[PDB]
Amino acid sequence: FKHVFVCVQDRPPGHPQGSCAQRGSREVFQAFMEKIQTDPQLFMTTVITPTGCMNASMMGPVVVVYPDGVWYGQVKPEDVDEIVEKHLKGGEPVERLVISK
Amino acid sequence: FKHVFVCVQDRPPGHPQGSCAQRGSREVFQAFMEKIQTDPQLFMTTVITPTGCMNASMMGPVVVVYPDGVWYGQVKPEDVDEIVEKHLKGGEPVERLVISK
Ligand code: FES
Ligand code: FES
Repeated sequence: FKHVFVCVQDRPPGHPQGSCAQRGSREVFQAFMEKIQTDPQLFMTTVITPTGCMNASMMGPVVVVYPDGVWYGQVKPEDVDEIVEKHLKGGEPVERLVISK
Repeated sequence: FKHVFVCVQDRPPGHPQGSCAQRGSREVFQAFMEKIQTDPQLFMTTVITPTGCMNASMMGPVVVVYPDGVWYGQVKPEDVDEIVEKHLKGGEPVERLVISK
């Protein structure tokens, strides 16, 4: 079982740190949701949860995978397939996007 | 390090499963936030994150603690202190409220 948390927080335009939604994170969340179901293997072992700010906004979109404890930053919708394949199915975090383990 | 996720999802009244917010979970979230921000031994090591539905709504309010992977249900605001003391600090999940590990 893996639990994927995607920050979907939006902020008003003057917020210094911006927001993950402004940086494309709702499209990230959507891309995870489109995968996790059109894939039987993902669907029965993976949960995708939208969240408010996880306090790393300037490095967003922020995606966290538990129980592994892998924090990703700068995630694009185009990166969701690699995270699904390599990490959620393969067990190997996508090193280039990691901001914390 | 502990990461607490509190479902704060609301739903319209016809939704069969209801919602964590209708079951008091925004007050649960607020209680966790107040506690962590005012406890010198948690404020540097604990994150409290609000979420959308985590697919256990009839057991709400749903609270999940990672990386432990402890799922709580039926959490009242009045139970937050016990979870903070016994689990977040003490390392012993509040057995009575656990719905999954
Ligand atoms: S808005 Fe996403 S981590 Fe702050
Ligand atoms: S509304 Fe909270 S788990 Fe579904």
